[PDB]
Amino acid sequence: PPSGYGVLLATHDDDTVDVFTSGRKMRLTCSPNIDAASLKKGQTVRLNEALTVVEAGTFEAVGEISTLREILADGHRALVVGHADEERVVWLADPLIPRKLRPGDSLLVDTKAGYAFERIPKAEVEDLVLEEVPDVSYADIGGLSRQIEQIRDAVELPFLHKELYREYSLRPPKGVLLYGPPGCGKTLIAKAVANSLAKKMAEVRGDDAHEAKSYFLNIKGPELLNKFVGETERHIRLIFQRAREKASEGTPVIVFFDEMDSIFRTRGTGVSSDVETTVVPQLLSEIDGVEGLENVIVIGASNREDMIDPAILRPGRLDVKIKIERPDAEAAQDIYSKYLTEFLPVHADDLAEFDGDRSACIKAMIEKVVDRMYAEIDDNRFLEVTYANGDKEVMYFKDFNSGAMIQNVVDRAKKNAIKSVLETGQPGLRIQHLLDSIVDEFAENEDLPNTTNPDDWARISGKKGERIVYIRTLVT
Amino acid sequence: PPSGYGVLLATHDDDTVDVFTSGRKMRLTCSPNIDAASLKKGQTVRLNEALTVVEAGTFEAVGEISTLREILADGHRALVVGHADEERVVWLADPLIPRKLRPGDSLLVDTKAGYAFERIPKAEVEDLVLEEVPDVSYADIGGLSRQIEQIRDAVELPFLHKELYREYSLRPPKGVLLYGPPGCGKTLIAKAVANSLAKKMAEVRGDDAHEAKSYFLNIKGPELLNKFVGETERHIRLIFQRAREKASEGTPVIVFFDEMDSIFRTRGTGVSSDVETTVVPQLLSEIDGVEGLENVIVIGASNREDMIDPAILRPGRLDVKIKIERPDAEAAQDIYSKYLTEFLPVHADDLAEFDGDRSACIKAMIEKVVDRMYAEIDDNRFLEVTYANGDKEVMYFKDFNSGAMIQNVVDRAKKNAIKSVLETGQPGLRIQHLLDSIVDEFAENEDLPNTTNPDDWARISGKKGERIVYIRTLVTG
Amino acid sequence: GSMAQEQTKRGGGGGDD
Ligand SMILES: Nc1ncnc2c1ncn2[C@@H]1O[C@H](COP(=O)(O)OP(=O)(O)OP(=O)(O)O)[C@@H](O)[C@H]1O
Ligand SMILES: Nc1ncnc2c1ncn2[C@@H]1O[C@H](COP(=O)(O)OP(=O)(O)OP(=O)(O)O)[C@@H](O)[C@H]1O
Ligand SMILES: [Mg+2]
Ligand SMILES: [Mg+2]
Repeated sequence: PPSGYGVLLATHDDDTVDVFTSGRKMRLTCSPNIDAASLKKGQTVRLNEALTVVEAGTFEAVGEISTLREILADGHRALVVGHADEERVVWLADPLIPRKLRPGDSLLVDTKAGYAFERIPKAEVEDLVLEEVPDVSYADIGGLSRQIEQIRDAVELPFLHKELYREYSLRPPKGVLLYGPPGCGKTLIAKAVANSLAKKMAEVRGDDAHEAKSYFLNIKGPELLNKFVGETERHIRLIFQRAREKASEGTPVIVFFDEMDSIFRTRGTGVSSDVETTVVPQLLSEIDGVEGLENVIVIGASNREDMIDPAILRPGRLDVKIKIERPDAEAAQDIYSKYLTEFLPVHADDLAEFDGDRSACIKAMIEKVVDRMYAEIDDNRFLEVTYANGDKEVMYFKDFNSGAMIQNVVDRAKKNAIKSVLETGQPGLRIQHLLDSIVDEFAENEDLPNTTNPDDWARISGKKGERIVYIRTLVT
Repeated sequence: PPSGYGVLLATHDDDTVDVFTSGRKMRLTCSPNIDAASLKKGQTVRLNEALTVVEAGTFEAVGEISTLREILADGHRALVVGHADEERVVWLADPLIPRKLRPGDSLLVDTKAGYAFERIPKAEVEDLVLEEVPDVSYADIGGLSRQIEQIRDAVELPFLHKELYREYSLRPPKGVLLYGPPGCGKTLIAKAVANSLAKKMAEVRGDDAHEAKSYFLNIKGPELLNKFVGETERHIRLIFQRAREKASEGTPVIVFFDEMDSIFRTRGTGVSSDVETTVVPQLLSEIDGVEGLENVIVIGASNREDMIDPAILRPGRLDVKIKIERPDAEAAQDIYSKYLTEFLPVHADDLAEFDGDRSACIKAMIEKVVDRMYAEIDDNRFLEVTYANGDKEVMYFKDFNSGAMIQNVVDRAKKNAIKSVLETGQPGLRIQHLLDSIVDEFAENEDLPNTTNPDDWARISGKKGERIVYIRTLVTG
Repeated sequence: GSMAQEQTKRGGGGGDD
């Protein structure tokens, strides 16, 4: 019953095998049960007090990890550097002699034995950001059809028809940018494309969730910035190496950068710090250089289109610049339909007029509420934009509208309904509740604007030809 | 019978297991008195002179604490670092396969065996976020009934009634913005909310002591600033990860950004500083990002909401906006009633007019002081504001009342009463002391105004419709 | 006199056993 263990090193024609055991190298004879032909270098074997190899086993799974330095000419050995800058030449085991063991890979190794087995880095923490795949799909996004069509053509279409693209000698777009006013739905598309990619990977390759999620990376913005000089660039290089490794000309890898302005700037706008002055060239070289990413798509989302560096906002890097505009009446109706589901409880007062037809009643309520909020009445007057020319312009609450505001209004209406059912005991959302929620929201978001706001007024000022000099809230 | 100890590694169908003993891995059988199937990976087992398992013990060991980097894909091994920047792959023990393991958490490990037996939680601890539970409750705040009701509905109501919200498919708010003029009371509401949450965690659930301290992570504006590149972002990520991991279903965790105005200024504003273009994006990404908060409410108090970045004030990140208004006559009466309680010593001469009725005497004194503060006389004429048209609007001290001012008036009256006790020997409180305190405060606040002052134009010029072009101090002396 | 952040550079240390 008491049996030892050891590490196989090499094989000979004398039916003998070299085994490292107890800190010493010995040569031993294999039992007749085991055949030496199937043995491979680095395999773990079982020993005994009689010192005979009895059975082979899987390779070692734990130990110190050492960054690979270089691959020797023979191919059976490689130079690897330890944690404290110690360099050793170690044999390469069977599994490493799949993806080539390219230099710069921290290989799992045993210093005493002198053999390698595996590797990995910290960029996987990005994959840990998307531990839960969002369940929102394209069916849950309303008011945007051309934008969804473009984003599907940029990502899903090239991989849906490989032969047609090959015949026309067309490659999938290298990058996609999404820009627009806050709350217009950029992150919704950003997470819907990730959900679709996860579904595709689950249905095509395998049902395992981790591998499916491994094809989407979430940067989160300034997560790359680090304390030490030259470490953020190394992190970016590792991220792009990880991206290029997973690509196979039929499996896209989507690296999503959120709030592009956080880490990318014009290299001169940095006042307190100029880390972007070094970060930007590294990413530019990674995206397009002597060696270019064959099958990697970079999706960036930002709220300040102009503040990004011109080099990034160039064809060949960010091919399609999708613009998401503030919802109009039709988009508002679509969003309300997406939120005011048919299954929500509705008061019998509302169903009395429409014989209990829930769908027709909800559609009529949605049309009434969107008409109420999209009304050019003196009660909806918000601001007076002036210019040097003098063409004073009256803006309404409808101009500063987005899907987030619609969701907030629906939530407030639901809260009012729940308060009413708690106090009185009659359930059901009412039409008057939505109107009250609208006016309360427009009252709550009244004293927001500051002295000067370059958020969305720059475009209007350029349209009118003159710059804004005064704005006032026109209430009471 | 001397019996040794070893570390179990793995189990096999042959009823024999591998044990790390004396620095070597040995495959040994199990005695009939102990079940091999009941054994678990990374278990301290007992051996003997014949090298046979006789007992299995708890996962107790002394080992170095290593910072977790990342769990492997197979889910059984994890990468850790050391003091000398030494990285190792270690199998996870049975308890670590329990809360989800996260990077940056110290794990007790023995490098020789490479097993992480447990996770040390106190190694990664933050005391700056924790705040002492204040004594102030909802009953101690007056004049803000609507605001208190609104904040109650925003915070406490969803967690008390979860079934109804699930039935209506409604999620709790993901942010509250309390904003207003100085001294009107915003930290007080935060203290009341923190105290209510402490009570809910203490008596409703009864977990243990110090559990109330764990919730309501409180951070001030300047606290997050550091001297490095990409270090404040690390603090933001750590605090949001802590809030996410501590919160459970129906369990509310509130992060208070007191003095929101100073930090998180509008991007592109401020030539001297540029930290905003880095701190604000991290906050915008953490809240309502690709991966969203589940049961986290972010409360922000600011005297300059206009200064806050427009991207964070939009719905989805700060939904419920609550504006604190300056007290009116009824609010002033309520605030005075919140301070002039019946336990304060009252002079016998003070109670003589009402035959010793303390409640009626206090109510009458409160009415008198409120009337004195809210009387438009030459004594209360503070400033005159002249617009472009030239018309003058007279602003009194009543337009600059605040709960802090009322508390200071009461404290000054108490100090004057104690001075009277020390000098003349007559105990109690006098209404004339309150009147004198009013006069002293309104005379002291005469030199505060300047050519241009904040917090008044946004509330005056909107109704007037004319830009404020001059402010003049009224009669002096 | 605009306030500026910093990025440090580590120095290697010699440790045995
Ligand atoms: N069709 C729609 N258009 C816009 N917004 C929608 C739509 N449907 C739902 N929403 C709501 O709008 C909210 C904001 O969307 P999203 O998170 O995509 O904007 P965002 O990318 O955060 O904007 P920013 O990054 O500028 O802050 C979401 O929480 C979502 O519930
Ligand atoms: N009902 C009330 N309304 C207003 N203030 C009150 C009330 N009750 C007591 N106070 C007193 O008002 C004082 C100031 O309150 P608080 O500290 O909340 O102002 P603040 O919000 O910090 O102002 P700022 O944020 O501009 O500094 C407190 O010390 C408190 O004792
Ligand atoms: Mg977004
Ligand atoms: Mg305060």
